[PDB]
Amino acid sequence: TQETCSEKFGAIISSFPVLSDQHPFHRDLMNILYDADHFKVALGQISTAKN
Amino acid sequence: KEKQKDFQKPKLKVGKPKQKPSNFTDTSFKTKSIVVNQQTLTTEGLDSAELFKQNLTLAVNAKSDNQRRDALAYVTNQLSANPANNPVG
Amino acid sequence: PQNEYIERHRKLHGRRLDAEERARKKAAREGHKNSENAQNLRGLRAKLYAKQRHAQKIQMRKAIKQHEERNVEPSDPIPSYLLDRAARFSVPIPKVRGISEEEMFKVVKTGKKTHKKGWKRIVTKPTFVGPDFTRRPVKYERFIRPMGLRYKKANVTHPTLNVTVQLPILSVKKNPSNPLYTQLGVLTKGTIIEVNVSDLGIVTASGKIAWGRYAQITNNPENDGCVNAVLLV
Amino acid sequence: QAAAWIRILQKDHPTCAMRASITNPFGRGSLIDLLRQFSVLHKDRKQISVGLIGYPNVGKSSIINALRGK
Amino acid sequence: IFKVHAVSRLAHRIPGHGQPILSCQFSPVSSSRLATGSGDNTARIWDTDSGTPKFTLKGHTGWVLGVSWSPDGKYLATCSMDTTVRVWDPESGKQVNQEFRGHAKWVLALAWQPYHLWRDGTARLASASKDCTVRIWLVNTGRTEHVLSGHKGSVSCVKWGGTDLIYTGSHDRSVRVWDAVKGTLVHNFTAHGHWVNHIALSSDHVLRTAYHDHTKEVPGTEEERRAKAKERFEKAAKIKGKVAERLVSASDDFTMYLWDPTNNGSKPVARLLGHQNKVNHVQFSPDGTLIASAGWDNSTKLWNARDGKFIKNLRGHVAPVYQCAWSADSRLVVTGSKDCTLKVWNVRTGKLAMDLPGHEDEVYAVDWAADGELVASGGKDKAVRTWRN
Amino acid sequence: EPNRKWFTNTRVISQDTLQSFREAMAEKQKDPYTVLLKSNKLPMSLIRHQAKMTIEREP
Repeated sequence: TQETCSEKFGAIISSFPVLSDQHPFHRDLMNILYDADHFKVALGQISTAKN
Repeated sequence: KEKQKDFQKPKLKVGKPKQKPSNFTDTSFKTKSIVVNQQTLTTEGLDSAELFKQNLTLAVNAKSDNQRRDALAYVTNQLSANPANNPVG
Repeated sequence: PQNEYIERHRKLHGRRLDAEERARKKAAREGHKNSENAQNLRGLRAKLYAKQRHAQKIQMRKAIKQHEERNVEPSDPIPSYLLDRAARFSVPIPKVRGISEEEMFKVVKTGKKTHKKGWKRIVTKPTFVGPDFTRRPVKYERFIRPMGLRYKKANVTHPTLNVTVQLPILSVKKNPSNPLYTQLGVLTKGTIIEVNVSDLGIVTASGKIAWGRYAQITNNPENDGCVNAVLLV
Repeated sequence: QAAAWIRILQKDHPTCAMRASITNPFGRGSLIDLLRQFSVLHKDRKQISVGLIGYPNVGKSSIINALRGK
Repeated sequence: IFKVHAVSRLAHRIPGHGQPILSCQFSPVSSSRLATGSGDNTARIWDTDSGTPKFTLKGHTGWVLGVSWSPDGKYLATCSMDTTVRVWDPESGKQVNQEFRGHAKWVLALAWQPYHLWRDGTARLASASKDCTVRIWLVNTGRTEHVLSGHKGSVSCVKWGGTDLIYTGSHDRSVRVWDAVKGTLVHNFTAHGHWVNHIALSSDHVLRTAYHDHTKEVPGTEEERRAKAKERFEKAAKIKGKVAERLVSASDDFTMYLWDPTNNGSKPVARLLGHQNKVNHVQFSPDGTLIASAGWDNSTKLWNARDGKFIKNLRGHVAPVYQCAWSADSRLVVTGSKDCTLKVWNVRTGKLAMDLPGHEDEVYAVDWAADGELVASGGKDKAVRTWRN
Repeated sequence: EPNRKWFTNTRVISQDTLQSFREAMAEKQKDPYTVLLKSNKLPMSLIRHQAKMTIEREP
């Protein structure tokens, strides 16, 4: 059960773009479309649930 | 006397000070210092006078024949090189 | 493609020529399909389907009740400052199941021959080993309290405030089955423990902080993996 | 260099210098005295246990042999 | 200004309520009108000069937990068990407009806006309920202007200050200060360790009466009346030359706190310590120098209102003291307790001036008239009692 | 069995005493060469949200 949960959570985390590694145009475009705080909080809650 | 109640009522003793309450918290503590009894390894910061006195002490009280020989040879070498190099006289 | 391209395709070209008719026919056959699923699904799929349909029926009838009534307490009167309020100084669980000494302890066999020596007893229920605990040397330890069965905190709930805080444990005061279990610090159901209540803001009549209070375990930690307790206020 | 490392480590924790040899040990008396001090601190218990940790091949069993004499 | 003498005898005992009386207040303009709300789903108006019933206010389907007069005295608000607040005309006894609906659970406390802060030709009323919400109602329209939410427990007490501030003490161990105009949270104090039963303001006595005073006259126009009410509020809340409302909060953790949100922010002025049980009621003196607290430890305590220092304690009761009420001259306090008795205490001497028996069951609601002629009591005996000298 | 002492505070301590104890203990763990005496009988239990707010404001 925990292997299935960890595999799916890692697939969610490792596939979504990381804003700290994007070009400033792409990062700020994601910030315009999406609240970057909300994006990072959602992915951090995913990682917290995994751990 | 073999009965074991959950709580034991304290018994008042006449002529003695009253005991502290059961909820009293004692914050007094005593501390002891851990010390490592080992000399400095390099023995280079010490001056020639302290080297003289230490090697004399090891020459007198050492349990190793070779160590006593080396200490006596060293103090003899310093006394031969300079008779003024005698802090203890 | 970029952006709302399937929506743009539907705008510029439409859908399949039978799409609305097939959607209507499927919605019409939905009742027959639901009855066929209710009468022909088997096993765990059938049980989950039945539970989910029961939930839908409850939600639906609640919706009917709400839409029908869209247009429409203690026995003795008490003032507003006496609302939500509640001798014999009894604990919430005055009696639990007694635990035998095989259910508490199992026999740890030691030696190298075919006939082993079985003087070591391992505690099977969770324990609170206490503060600044160092394990006894192996030649002299009889009662093994394993590291994975040691608990240092408990989910303690306040009966009046109706809030649950995770509080540290200070000592085990009484295990009702055996005084030896209390001496070993075994956490079982109905065990009185002492907890640090500094996080609840309990204060005496002058200002001293009350940081130690009794609580009682209300769950089975060996079956639930957690220690749940109720404050004795 | 050994004395400098002893200074750096004694900023953090009580440290001893050691040559773990059965025939020719160094620091054995200081380590015995330190363990005696810790026994004086924990005299209420019947005995104290001193566990040796570290990387492989640092000299844990050799230190035990040097302290034991055998 | 004037001396209020201690009441010593029963004036009139009036029956009429079929259930225990839960709340009572005198009218702000005069002591002739007394409004009680009981568990018989009704409120009642009493003419105390003749000791007679006047109006029987019906319409609630639950116990009327709270009655509250308007500061100008032209309205009476009743909050009940049935999640409703109703506004009534006290000179005629008929309900004004419809009932105020929107609360989900039991409505416990009411607070009228001060008369010098009314705007848009209407009055505003804050209702605190068990559903962790405080709703602000426009009296003339019956519509909710703001909903203050954020508490994790039932809001047991609400006060409306003279600077458009909402003080709410709740069962989630917190007291909150809200902006009345914008409906936003300003301050959140969480220093208490248990339920906050009651809060009191340093200007509560003048905010209850607005422009009404000992002169018994009314200013000719509305702006003069509002200026007089504002002047009285500023005189009562003047601390070191600056207006600053002081808030005392009593809790079930045996303690009280004194707050000055204007000058100290979230830091309390002092913690009032000494009660051996839960503190039920707390109230400032009208002159603003003393604080009286009634506890569940059979005692009342007096504190200095500037630093929270204990002065004296009043112990005559054998059952928990439920309410305390000051006199207008700040010399006497009447305490109504569970032991079926009222006791009038002289606070300058610290002694029992008068004892008032006569209630056969527990006493729930005690009030003193603003002009100090009468003391009203009600409880589980279902009959209201008036006390005079 | 029912007992009145189950519903009482078992350990209480005053503000100044607790503050002095905490200050002295912190000064004690400042020095790594000092070890306590009878630490098992000392009250050592006394010594030892931006994401939530943002999600609460904007779901």
